[PDB]
Amino acid sequence: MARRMAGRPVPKGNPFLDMARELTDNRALTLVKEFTAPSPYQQTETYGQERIRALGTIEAPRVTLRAPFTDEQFQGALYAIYRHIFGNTYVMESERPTTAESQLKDGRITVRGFIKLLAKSEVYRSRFFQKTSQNRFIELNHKLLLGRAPYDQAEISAHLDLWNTQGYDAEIDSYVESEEYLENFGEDVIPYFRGFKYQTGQSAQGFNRLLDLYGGWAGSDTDRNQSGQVARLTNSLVRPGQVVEP
Amino acid sequence: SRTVITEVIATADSQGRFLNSTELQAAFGRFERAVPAIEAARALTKNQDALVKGAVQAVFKKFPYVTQPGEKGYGDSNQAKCARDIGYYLRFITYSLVASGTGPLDDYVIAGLREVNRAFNLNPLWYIEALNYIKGETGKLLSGQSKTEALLYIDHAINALS
Amino acid sequence: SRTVITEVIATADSQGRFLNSTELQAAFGRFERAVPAIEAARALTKNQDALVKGAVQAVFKKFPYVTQPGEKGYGDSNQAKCARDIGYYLRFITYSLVASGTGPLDDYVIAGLREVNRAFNLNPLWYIEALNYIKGETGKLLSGQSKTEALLYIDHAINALS
Amino acid sequence: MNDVFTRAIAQADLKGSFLLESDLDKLASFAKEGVKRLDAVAALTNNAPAIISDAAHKLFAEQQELIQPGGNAYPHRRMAACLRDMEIILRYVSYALLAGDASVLDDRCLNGLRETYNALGTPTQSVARAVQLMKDAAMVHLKSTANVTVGDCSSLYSEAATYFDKAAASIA
Amino acid sequence: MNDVFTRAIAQADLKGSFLLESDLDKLASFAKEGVKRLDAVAALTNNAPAIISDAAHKLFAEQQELIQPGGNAYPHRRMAACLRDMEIILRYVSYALLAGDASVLDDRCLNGLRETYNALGTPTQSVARAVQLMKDAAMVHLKSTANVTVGDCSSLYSEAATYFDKAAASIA
Amino acid sequence: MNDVFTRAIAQADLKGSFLLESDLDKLASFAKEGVKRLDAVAALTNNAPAIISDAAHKLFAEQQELIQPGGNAYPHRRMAACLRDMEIILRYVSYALLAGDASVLDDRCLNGLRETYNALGTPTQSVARAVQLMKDAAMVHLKSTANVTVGDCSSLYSEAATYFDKAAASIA
Ligand SMILES: CCC1=C(C)/C(=C/C2=NC(=C\c3[nH]c(/C=C4\NC(=O)[C@H](C)[C@H]4CC)c(C)c3CCC(=O)O)/C(CCC(=O)O)=C2C)NC1=O
Ligand SMILES: CCC1=C(C)/C(=C/C2=NC(=C\c3[nH]c(/C=C4\NC(=O)[C@H](C)[C@H]4CC)c(C)c3CCC(=O)O)/C(CCC(=O)O)=C2C)NC1=O
Ligand SMILES: CCC1=C(C)/C(=C/C2=NC(=C\c3[nH]c(/C=C4\NC(=O)[C@H](C)[C@H]4CC)c(C)c3CCC(=O)O)/C(CCC(=O)O)=C2C)NC1=O
Ligand SMILES: CCC1=C(C)/C(=C/C2=NC(=C\c3[nH]c(/C=C4\NC(=O)[C@H](C)[C@H]4CC)c(C)c3CCC(=O)O)/C(CCC(=O)O)=C2C)NC1=O
Ligand SMILES: CCC1=C(C)/C(=C/C2=NC(=C\c3[nH]c(/C=C4\NC(=O)[C@H](C)[C@H]4CC)c(C)c3CCC(=O)O)/C(CCC(=O)O)=C2C)NC1=O
Ligand SMILES: CCC1=C(C)/C(=C/C2=NC(=C\c3[nH]c(/C=C4\NC(=O)[C@H](C)[C@H]4CC)c(C)c3CCC(=O)O)/C(CCC(=O)O)=C2C)NC1=O
Ligand SMILES: CCC1=C(C)/C(=C/C2=NC(=C\c3[nH]c(/C=C4\NC(=O)[C@H](C)[C@H]4CC)c(C)c3CCC(=O)O)/C(CCC(=O)O)=C2C)NC1=O
Ligand SMILES: CCC1=C(C)/C(=C/C2=NC(=C\c3[nH]c(/C=C4\NC(=O)[C@H](C)[C@H]4CC)c(C)c3CCC(=O)O)/C(CCC(=O)O)=C2C)NC1=O
Ligand SMILES: CCC1=C(C)/C(=C/C2=NC(=C\c3[nH]c(/C=C4\NC(=O)[C@H](C)[C@H]4CC)c(C)c3CCC(=O)O)/C(CCC(=O)O)=C2C)NC1=O
Ligand SMILES: CCC1=C(C)/C(=C/C2=NC(=C\c3[nH]c(/C=C4\NC(=O)[C@H](C)[C@H]4CC)c(C)c3CCC(=O)O)/C(CCC(=O)O)=C2C)NC1=O
Repeated sequence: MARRMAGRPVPKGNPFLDMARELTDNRALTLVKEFTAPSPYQQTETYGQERIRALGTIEAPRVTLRAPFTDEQFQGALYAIYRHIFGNTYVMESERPTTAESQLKDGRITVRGFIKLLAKSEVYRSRFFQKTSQNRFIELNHKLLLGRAPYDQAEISAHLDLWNTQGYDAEIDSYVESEEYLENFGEDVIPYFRGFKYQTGQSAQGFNRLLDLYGGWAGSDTDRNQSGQVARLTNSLVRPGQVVEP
Repeated sequence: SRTVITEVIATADSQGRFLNSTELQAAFGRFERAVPAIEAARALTKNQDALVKGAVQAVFKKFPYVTQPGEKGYGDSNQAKCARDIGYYLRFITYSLVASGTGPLDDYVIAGLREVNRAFNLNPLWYIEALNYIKGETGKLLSGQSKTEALLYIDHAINALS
Repeated sequence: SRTVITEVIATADSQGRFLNSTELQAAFGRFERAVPAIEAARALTKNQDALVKGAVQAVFKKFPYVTQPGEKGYGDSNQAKCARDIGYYLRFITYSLVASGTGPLDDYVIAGLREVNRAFNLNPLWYIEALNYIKGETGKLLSGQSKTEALLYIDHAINALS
Repeated sequence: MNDVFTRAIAQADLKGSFLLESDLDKLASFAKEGVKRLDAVAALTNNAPAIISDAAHKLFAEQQELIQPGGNAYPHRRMAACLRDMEIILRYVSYALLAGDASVLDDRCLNGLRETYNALGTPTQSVARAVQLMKDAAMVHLKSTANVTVGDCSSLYSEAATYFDKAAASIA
Repeated sequence: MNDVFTRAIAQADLKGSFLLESDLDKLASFAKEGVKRLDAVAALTNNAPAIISDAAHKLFAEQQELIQPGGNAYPHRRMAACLRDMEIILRYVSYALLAGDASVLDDRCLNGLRETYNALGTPTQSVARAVQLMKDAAMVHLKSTANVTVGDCSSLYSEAATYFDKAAASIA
Repeated sequence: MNDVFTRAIAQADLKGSFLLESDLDKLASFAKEGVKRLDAVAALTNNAPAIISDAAHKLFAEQQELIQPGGNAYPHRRMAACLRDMEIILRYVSYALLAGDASVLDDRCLNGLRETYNALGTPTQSVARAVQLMKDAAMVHLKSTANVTVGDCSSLYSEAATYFDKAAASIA
């Protein structure tokens, strides 16, 4: 009598019984269990950066040098600058300019002016200009003074014509006095590789091109290679998508 | 991440030097209170379900309308998803305790928090209330230094929400 | 402020050459559509009280809790400054309509919107529903192209709130 | 980049001749019916947060794989990156809709996405599915006769559909 | 970069869980031998010039072709480069010894070193030999019971050794 | 930027002598009181958002022209900057409280703040009153004996009051 008091009989053999047990029995707790389950393609917080070579360069803190500095942040900012601008190439103690550092320490020039002086220095020339074609020089200038790769071929054309008509000093000034450097780094921030995180206005390719330029935390823009500092992005810029064989 | 050890290593590397006495003194302090931090992590891990469930009930208690039908908080899906979010926050508080720094919070929760909230119309005040509740309970759970260090990470999260 | 003609002078002064055909053309189009914008602003200038009070009652009826005691919608001064805020949004939309450019809006409301909403605990949902109600009444009061140009600056203000 | 006028001009110049009266007619028709194009572009721009919200909701409901711990959209920083990518692609479809040519999209936008996402390990299939979801969530905003003068715009719907399809097929 | 703590945190997170009790036991241990770890790191740091000089002397006594004209350490420029590379590698080994995790080596020190040395024509065999000589020199200063309260620390010697072998195998 | 220990060091260098036992005892006292000092700065940083919101409410209650059009804070971004600058001065005061030296705030910014607030035409006495209200709201939070082992901290309250007084007077 009590069993019949439960309700009218329901026909047996329903194939949806397991679905009912899942949708009915403790839905919230079960749902938490599936929500917090690990994903079968396991990716850490920094799986993408470690999959690139460039995690050490993103985790690196931004270094700034404001005029009232005492001693040691200066000695660190000099290391950071000579590491970035010269592209992780060794700068022997003779090559390091003392006059520019004294100017920076006094404060007559900001960090941006010091970057300009180093870019016009003879080390920067002898490494990146004098031994390389104009394409490689423009790539290196973008990578070192802007932190980004070139976005398109019109940049190469414009900078090559600017050089051919006005010289190396104007070519360098077009990078440092550009609005992009001033907005991104300004007067007092050391340049850094900012192309790894999406920078407003970039093409899709700028990321791949910066990856091609990077070459790891150990690598550098040496020019002492067996090759002799060839240009990397010659065909990725004018044939951005396709590939051609001779 | 930004531990004590990792931040020290980064600041010594950016200057291209070895670790001098200040760095090792900071690392010694970090290793020295690793024990209260690990003990607070052990407590906040053991008393997991109680903390999460009480926090969810506190969110509803201070936010009545959220439970009302036809909107954000109603539905067992949103209920379980709230529980998952609070489990995330507590998980990263204990991660920060273990890592003696705000590395895990800043990497997972804190960075990208506000854009994602505004995109999903999640209110920060709900999570602030849940973390205030967790603050209240972990006040009881923990005594001495573990109490203070936990509370540091909780209100760091609360401030980032604010 | 960055109005269409102000954009013209700004985007001209950066580089060497004068104002070519494109800039004259843009200024030309702005000079036509300005007069309809002027009459639309006038039509929007007659109905301050109706618009503001309708929007206030709409946002209050959508959110019953803010009215209830213990919430920041409660109060005489609170509701008075609700009205003042909605009047501010209305006058700045009017300014944008007059200038035919989003300059006044970006200058006077949108700049620093997030940080102040953060610090004073305001919720953008209230203002966004107020702007939706204002959209509704501009649907009836204004017709045709004037309606379109008014709605475009309005839903620009919505896009700013969201 | 190239709108439709610039594209037709380039094709004329490559043949080294003036523009035919037929292409003049095509461009005249495009200019006459570009007011509808302005309306469609405005419809995408004002309603962009809604489209991204809907596409994200349906994508992560459809795929718990993305938001589970260890997933590719999990850590709450990769999540902002996901929503940002959706923003960028919908922005570029709006550009290629106002212009009239897919050159904006496939040049300034999506030469390098496949291998960017491959370098980051993210699933490109999920990105294509996100773009398709954006398309579906956008057309409903794009057909609305509310507060817009009534007319026929099926060509613009096909255009927006083909731009979204191009983006999705390239990313995939 | 990961210390041991952040590595364990990442492992826990990928499993979508809190940290287990065995993991917290291990991390409590690691923080309990942290003072011995600090002495090992400080003995690497203080004795860095001596280690570099010892390794250089023995390396160039061994491999005399490095300093013949035409060898790949001949002028002062590339000799200074030798000394700089060795100092950097010891720096990163001491960094990883402080952290307890070899993630800094892979992240920064050895990220592209093989490519640099193959491009430069540097004999990676000789660089690995330099690193091994550096390991032999360093252990002498590590095992110096002078000025530190005696105890067992063989775990730290093994850790430092495996860091040196990691770098040497990455280069060679 | 300088702390009290380095003030003793610098004056010792200037007079050319070794640090005297009197100043050394002073430094030992400061170092043992640093436990309370850390809790003071921690309270400041912990309660900073509540403190700044509180003082903003009190200021906008006592001073009203910052609401009216033509008032300095009436444009929206301008009072956003009001809140931001209040937060900055609180952060610098926390720095000074941790250091024990007032110059880390004064020499850092107050030199330029005077001329900036003179040129901008802002009511600078209002900024001084803002500093005073900031001090009061921080004083309210610093006397929170809950959550902390009870001790003697009147000197810390005096230090905070004097730091804020000097900040305001330099503003004033
Ligand atoms: C454009 C040409 C040029 C000049 C004129 C020049 C002088 C000069 N001397 C400086 C500091 C200094 N200069 C001196 C030298 C003077 N004090 C001693 O009493 C000596 C008797 C006397 C030298 C004859 C000293 C001791 C300092 C150190 C002050 C400090 O570090 O703050 C500084 C600022 C810091 C720096 O150089 O990094 C400059 C710019 N530098 C230049 O590039
Ligand atoms: C500093 C040393 C250096 C040189 C000289 C150099 C050559 C050079 N020629 C270029 C284009 C060009 N080069 C040519 C020349 C060819 N056209 C005709 O067929 C002729 C047979 C032939 C010239 C005799 C033309 C027409 C272009 C433009 C092609 C284009 O814009 O797509 C470009 C890239 C885009 C540009 O300049 O606008 C480079 C970099 N690269 C270097 O690094
Ligand atoms: C790394 C750590 C992490 C956090 C913090 C995080 C927050 C987060 N919460 C989400 C869902 C959500 N979260 C909430 C909020 C909760 N539900 C209500 O019951 C409560 C009132 C409230 C909490 C107090 C809601 C309502 C949703 C669903 C919203 C929607 O579907 O539109 C989502 C979207 C994913 C999905 O659709 O399931 C994220 C990204 N995600 C993360 O990976
Ligand atoms: C430049 C133009 C401008 C804007 C946009 C603005 C927003 C604004 N509204 C405020 C006050 C407020 N505003 C509101 C109104 C909102 N809360 C209620 O829920 C309503 C539904 C809703 C109205 C739509 C309330 C309740 C306050 C009280 C907070 C306080 O005490 O200041 C405040 C705090 C300072 C003050 O006005 O006294 C700001 C900054 N202020 C400006 O000067
Ligand atoms: C201007 C044209 C342009 C586009 C479109 C573009 C996309 C783009 N998205 C990125 C990151 C990302 N994008 C995503 C989103 C994906 N993950 C999930 O599968 C989602 C379903 C899916 C979104 C549809 C994620 C998760 C990341 C971070 C990857 C990581 O950190 O591991 C990155 C790397 C930079 C960064 O980490 O922020 C780029 C370059 N970049 C551009 O310059
Ligand atoms: C400031 C920016 C700006 C916009 C946005 C703009 C749109 C615009 N849409 C118009 C009418 C129109 N708008 C549309 C488009 C509609 N066809 C369908 O119904 C859809 C709902 C929708 C597009 C999918 C059509 C078809 C017309 C009438 C043209 C005709 O059919 O002959 C007109 C002519 C007069 C009017 O009715 O307002 C303008 C100026 N003008 C501007 O200056
Ligand atoms: C992650 C930190 C880091 C590392 C590890 C590093 C290695 C490194 N070594 C270099 C040069 C060099 N490295 C060596 C090292 C070896 N050659 C062997 O014979 C000896 C074992 C030893 C000689 C000292 C040498 C000889 C050079 C000079 C190559 C040359 O200038 O031709 C260069 C750049 C070449 C240039 O200046 O253009 C790099 C990047 N760089 C870094 O930023
Ligand atoms: C300022 C930076 C700083 C350093 C350097 C530091 C080291 C340090 N070494 C210690 C003792 C010790 N240090 C060592 C390690 C040494 N034992 C030898 O046999 C090994 C060759 C060598 C390991 C490489 C050992 C075994 C102890 C005894 C206590 C213990 O085992 O934990 C102690 C505990 C005090 C004691 O019991 O004497 C400290 C704090 N602390 C700091 O704050
Ligand atoms: C990091 C150290 C630092 C400080 C402290 C600082 C003060 C400062 N506040 C400014 C703007 C401002 N500051 C205020 C705040 C004042 N007005 C009144 O309402 C309030 C009583 C009071 C709030 C404390 C206002 C209203 C402005 C807007 C003035 C303008 O933009 O023209 C400006 C002009 C440019 C700018 O920085 O945005 C400076 C230099 N600047 C700095 O770089
Ligand atoms: C994790 C970061 C960290 C903090 C915050 C820290 C401060 C700190 N405060 C402590 C106790 C204390 N804390 C305070 C300060 C409080 N006492 C009240 O009276 C005041 C209202 C209030 C001042 C804000 C005092 C006075 C002591 C006891 C020290 C004494 O004997 O005077 C202790 C020892 C615990 C104990 O005595 O049982 C520490 C380590 N150390 C750290 O590593």
